[PDB]
Amino acid sequence: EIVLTQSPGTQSLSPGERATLSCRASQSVGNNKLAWYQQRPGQAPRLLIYGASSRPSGVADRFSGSGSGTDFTLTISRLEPEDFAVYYCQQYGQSLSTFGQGTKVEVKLVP
Amino acid sequence: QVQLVQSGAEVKRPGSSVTVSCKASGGSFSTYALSWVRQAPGRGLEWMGGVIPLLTITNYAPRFQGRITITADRSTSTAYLELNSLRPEDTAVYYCAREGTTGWGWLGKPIGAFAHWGQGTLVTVSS
Repeated sequence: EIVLTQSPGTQSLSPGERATLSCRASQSVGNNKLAWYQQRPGQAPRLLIYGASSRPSGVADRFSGSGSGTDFTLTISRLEPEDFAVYYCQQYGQSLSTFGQGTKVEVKLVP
Repeated sequence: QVQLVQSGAEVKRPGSSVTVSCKASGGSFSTYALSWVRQAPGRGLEWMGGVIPLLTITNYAPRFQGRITITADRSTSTAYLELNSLRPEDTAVYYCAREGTTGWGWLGKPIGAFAHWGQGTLVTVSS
C-alpha cells in the first residue's frame, strides 16, 4: 500500500492562529488524488479537500489544500473553536485507498 | 440532497456474525459506490471495501477480505457489511461513505474521495 504519514500526530495551537498539517506519502499519489477530512468528537468525518486542492461546496475558504507528488499540506487559517478536531489525509490514486493516522489539532493550554 | 443513514448500534458475542446496513437517498441515478470504513476506539480510519449497487460490483481491501462480506440491494439503494465471525478486535464504529462518479454522465468509475458519510454504527463485541 501507499503509507501516508501525518506528523506530528498532535499540534497545540490557539484560536486565530494558522495551522499547517503535513501528509507525506511513501509513493507518488497519482493525479493528486488526495483528500483531507475533519472529524470532531462523536461525529463522522467531513470532507474538506479533494484533488489535493479542491474544496467542496459548503466548506469554508479558510481551509486550503496544496502540494503534489509525495508531499501534501492542509492549511487552516483563523482557527475557530470548531476547528479543534482530528484531521485525516487519504489517497485514492490507487484502487487500494489508504488513510493517514490522523493529526489532532488541540488547544494550547499553559501547563 | 444526498443522505446516508446506517442501522443502529449492536452488541454481539464472540464467534457470532453481524450485518450493518447503509441506506442512501438523494443524489443522481448513477454508478456511485458505498464504501465501509472502520474506526477502532481511540484509533484511525481504515477502508474495508465497497460496492456499486447499480452494477453489483464489489471491491475489498485485502486485509479485510477474508473476514467480511459486502453486498447491496440496488432497488433500495442499501449497502450491507457483514462481519462474519466476531472477535474483540472487531469492536469499532463502522462508517459507510459514498463515492460519487466523475465527469459527465451517470455511468463511470467512482472517485475515491468520500463526500458523504453515514452517522456510524457502533459494534461492540461482548463476552
